[PDB]
Amino acid sequence: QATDPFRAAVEFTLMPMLITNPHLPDNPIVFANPAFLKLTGYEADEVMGRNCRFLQGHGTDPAHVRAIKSAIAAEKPIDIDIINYKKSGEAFWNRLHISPVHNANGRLQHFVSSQLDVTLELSRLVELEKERKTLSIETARSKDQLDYIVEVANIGFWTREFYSGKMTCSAECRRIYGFTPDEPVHFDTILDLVVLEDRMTVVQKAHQAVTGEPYSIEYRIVTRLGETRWLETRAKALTGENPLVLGIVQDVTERKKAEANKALVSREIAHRFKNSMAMVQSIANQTLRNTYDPEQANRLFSERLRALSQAHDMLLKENWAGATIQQICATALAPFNSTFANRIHMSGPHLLVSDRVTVALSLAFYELATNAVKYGALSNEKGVINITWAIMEDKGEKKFHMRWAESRGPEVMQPARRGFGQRLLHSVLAEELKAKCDVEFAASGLLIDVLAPITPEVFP
Amino acid sequence: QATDPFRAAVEFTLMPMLITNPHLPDNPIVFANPAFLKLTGYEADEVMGRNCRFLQGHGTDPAHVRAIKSAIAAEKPIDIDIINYKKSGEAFWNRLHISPVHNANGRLQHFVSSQLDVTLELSRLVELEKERKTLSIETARSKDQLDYIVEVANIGFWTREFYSGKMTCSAECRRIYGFTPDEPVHFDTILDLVVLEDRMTVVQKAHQAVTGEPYSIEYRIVTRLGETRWLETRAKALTGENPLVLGIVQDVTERKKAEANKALVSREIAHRFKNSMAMVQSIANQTLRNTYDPEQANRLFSERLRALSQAHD
Ligand SMILES: Cc1cc2nc3c(=O)[nH]c(=O)nc-3n(C[C@H](O)[C@H](O)[C@H](O)COP(=O)(O)O)c2cc1C
Ligand SMILES: Cc1cc2nc3c(=O)[nH]c(=O)nc-3n(C[C@H](O)[C@H](O)[C@H](O)COP(=O)(O)O)c2cc1C
Ligand SMILES: Nc1ncnc2c1ncn2[C@@H]1O[C@H](COP(=O)(O)OP(=O)(O)CP(=O)(O)O)[C@@H](O)[C@H]1O
Ligand SMILES: [Cl-]
Ligand SMILES: [Cl-]
Ligand SMILES: [Cl-]
Ligand SMILES: [Mg+2]
Repeated sequence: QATDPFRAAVEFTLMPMLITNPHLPDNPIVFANPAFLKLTGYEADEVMGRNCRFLQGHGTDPAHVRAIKSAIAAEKPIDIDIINYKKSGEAFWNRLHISPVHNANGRLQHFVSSQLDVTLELSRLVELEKERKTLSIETARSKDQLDYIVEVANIGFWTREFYSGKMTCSAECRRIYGFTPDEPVHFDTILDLVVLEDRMTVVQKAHQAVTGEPYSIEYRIVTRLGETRWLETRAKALTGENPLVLGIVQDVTERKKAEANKALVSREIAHRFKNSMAMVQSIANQTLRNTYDPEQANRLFSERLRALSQAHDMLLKENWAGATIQQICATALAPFNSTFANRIHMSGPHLLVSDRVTVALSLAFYELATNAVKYGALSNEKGVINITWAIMEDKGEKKFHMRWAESRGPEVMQPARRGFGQRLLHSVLAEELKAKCDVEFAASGLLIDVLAPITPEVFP
Repeated sequence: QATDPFRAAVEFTLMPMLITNPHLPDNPIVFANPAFLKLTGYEADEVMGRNCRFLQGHGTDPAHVRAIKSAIAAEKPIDIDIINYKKSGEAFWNRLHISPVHNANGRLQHFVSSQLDVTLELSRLVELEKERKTLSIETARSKDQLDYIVEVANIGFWTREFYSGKMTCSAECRRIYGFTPDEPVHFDTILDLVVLEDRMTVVQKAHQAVTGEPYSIEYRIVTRLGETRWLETRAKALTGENPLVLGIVQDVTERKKAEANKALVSREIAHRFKNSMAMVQSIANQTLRNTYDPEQANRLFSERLRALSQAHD
């Protein structure tokens, strides 16, 4: 009585469909629903008895055609897109969902398909690919930029799998350590380079990095070639699936090497000043004290400081490179040689002495000569002062020797005191040379002997 | 052995399809292609012998259900959209394409429908509109990771667009020069700090940067505040579409003038401390004329020697 409803499905549905017969020769379209003929534009008889192949053309990819024909003989289904041309020739994209109808025996008997004009994704490919290409070329620009800032500037780059301990070391990182460009790295291999003082800090931090919290370490290493390097390292664990700790490691040696030296400059200055400020600790200790002549004790102070400030300018012909005894023996004893012209004699080699001794020199020179004018040989008319110094030896060393000899003076009696010089000599002149100092009050003249081992804080 | 190619053509198509049986109570469903059990996620035994009504729900415009019930009654086709609900509960538009099946006399025997989801269709225009921006975010992610490394490693970085002359200056680069955190830098702002005796060298190899030939240069700048600084600039040229000149700069005013630093400091830490302590002790020159000044003229001097030893502690 009544028809088959499944034909009314394929007949009325707006989905273009097709049936073909692979027992008829060359698999011809036996059925074409009206939608397939609204899609293609051809007429009912024009698409019957022919093979679908007729929709292809010059732009139709002859590679897709192989893929379909392959599966048809395989008797397996196939989904694929291909170019087709409307009856008016207007090409479109045709998506084919092609399936093989088997019967009860298991032998093929029909092919069925569903066709769709998926020429909307054509503009979707042109949009998506044109953009996501120029955007992955935008990235390729900011790759080479980052890559270059790491060639230069030497930026190390390491990772540690927080769960397993797997490590990755970038080339600059391997360059910063003493590492072969391709040997395996673990926490192991790095810590074996950290100086023993700084190990427990590294361990405590590498076992701390569960917090996902950016830490920052400084630690020194000793490369496999004996070189020593300071390192800053900033890390920050990225929690997630495989928790990686990501770290930056850069070499900060030239900064550290130059920091801990620029402080050494102002370190000695803070030592050459609690010695020079406390140098006048003695110059004012004795001079303007409880004297019978506070008016003349500043006639003397301004004369013993006019000589200490002479012990500062000798270090200007040479950049504090000490001075020569040949120049200092002229520095402090040229004012005397005005009145006592050619009555003080200097004998010795052209030598060299550290600048923290050239100060205690031009004072002991100026002080002892002042003693010669008061009590000693530079007081009378025909007194003379003999200064001899020469490098010689006794107990195997190459030690230093000098003599203050006062000849043709007045007979030297004995001192009833032991004033400022007699300890300016034993205490801040012997402790300026590692010296063994001596004084004899011979009746003939003042005999002063000095003996100093060579330790280039005294003899450069 | 004689299977139907039509019974198999709907069997396999991806268009949801229904065939109902009006000559039965309630006009129930007696066929649903698997393309229907996907669209509604229901099992097989869950849509057979039950009216297509059961897909409707609480948000279904009833004036729609009226014209559908009306066309069914009058044996007409209908092409309408209606809000239906999946087995999950998803609120999705449903495009009903319904047709009558009139037998060989003109007598309503069957009803057929091809269902079309206009929620999976009308969303793919915004399912990859959210993909065009995932790939616009990976791009901005990589220009960021650059910016991120330049910060954490505190690196003085600069980029001169070779054609245009536009420049970008990293933070540390702007701190090395005497530069505002965000002032517009070009080549002038960097040259106006160069000392006269080094401008030619800066210029000579700033035009010699065209040929992708990496170059290093040292030169002095007098900062805006008066500080003099030595800088080593290592630069290059990436030749892509528009060539970017890549360059790094670091303050070396130390590895340079440290011979003079250590020297010309003692040349003034004694130049003005011999000069500076040779007169503060001329104050003991202005306290001595009476007696017992080693009792008060030292209470008027020892308060100046740790007034300078504490001015540096
Ligand atoms: C049911 C069915 C429908 C097909 N529909 C089309 C079609 O619409 N457009 C098309 O180019 N090819 C279609 N084909 C593929 C062609 O029929 C043919 O197989 C293709 O051109 C490759 O095979 P051939 O090299 O022997 O021609 C269809 C195939 C089958 C089995
Ligand atoms: C072939 C066919 C398919 C139908 N498919 C749906 C459907 O998918 N969703 C829906 O809400 N209604 C569908 N209907 C409509 C409902 O079954 C029915 O018309 C609705 O309940 C309104 O009639 P009523 O007031 O008697 O319930 C379909 C009707 C037919 C004849
Ligand atoms: N060149 C010399 N020749 C002989 N005797 C000397 C001498 N220099 C010092 N004396 C003797 O040693 C004593 C103390 O020597 P010293 O020079 O250290 O103190 P002083 O009396 O000169 C006070 P001040 O040293 O502060 O000027 C003198 O009084 C003197 O007897
Ligand atoms: Cl670490
Ligand atoms: Cl049936
Ligand atoms: Cl430049
Ligand atoms: Mg004396």
